[PDB]
Amino acid sequence: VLSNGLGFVDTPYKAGTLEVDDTEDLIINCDEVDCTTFVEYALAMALCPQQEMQEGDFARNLQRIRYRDGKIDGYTSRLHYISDWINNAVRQGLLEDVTAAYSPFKQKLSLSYMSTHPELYKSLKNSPENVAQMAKYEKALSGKEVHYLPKDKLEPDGLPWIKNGDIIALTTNTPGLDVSHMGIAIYIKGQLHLLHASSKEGKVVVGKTALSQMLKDRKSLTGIRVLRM
Repeated sequence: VLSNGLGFVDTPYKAGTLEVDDTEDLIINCDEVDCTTFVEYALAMALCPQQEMQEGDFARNLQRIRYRDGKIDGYTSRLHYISDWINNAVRQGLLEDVTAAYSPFKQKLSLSYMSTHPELYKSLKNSPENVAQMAKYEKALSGKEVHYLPKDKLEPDGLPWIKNGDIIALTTNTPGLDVSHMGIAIYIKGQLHLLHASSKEGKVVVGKTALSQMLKDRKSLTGIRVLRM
C-alpha cells in the first residue's frame, strides 16, 4: 500500500540482498532494497491487521509472498519470475488481478532467461539441479496467457480504474522475460507516477516522469499489469 511504500522513500537500492547466505531462508532487509523486495516489504506490511504492526504478522506475510505457496525450500522455492510471483499472490487471494478484470489485451508468457544464463546467478552457476528446476518452472509458465494494458492505452493522467497503491508490473518483450520492473502507483499533480526502487537513482523514489512516458521511452517495454491488495 501507498502509505507503507512511502515510508521507504530514499532507502538505498542494492541488488542481491537476498543472496548473501549459503542456504536459503527468510531474509528481512528493509535498509537496502531492489525493485521486487521493496514491493514485497510494502505489501507484507500493508496486509497486517495492525499498522501496532506485529513482526510475526509481517514475517508470515512476507514468507507467503516471497516463496512458492509460502514454503521455504532452497533457492528455487523463491519466486524469481514476476509472472510466477504474481500468480502466487493472486492464487492466495492476497492480490487481485485488476488488468484481468478490465483489459481485453493479452500477452503469452515466454520465460527462459534464467536457465539460458545460469552463469549470472550465484545459486545457478554451480547447480545443474537448480537450473533443471528453474527450466521446469519456466516451461510450466510459458505459453500461458495473462491480461495486460498496452502502453499505447495509458495516458500521463492514468485511468479511473488504476488507483493509488496498486502494484504496477511493467511488461517487456525482451527475450526470455515477462516483466522487467514493478512499483506502486501514485498520483502526483494529476499524473500517474511510479513509486519504485530505482537502480538509476540508486534509491526508492517517486518517479519524476509519468508512468506512460517511462513506458513509451523504452522500446523493450510493452505495457503494464495492475494488481491490487
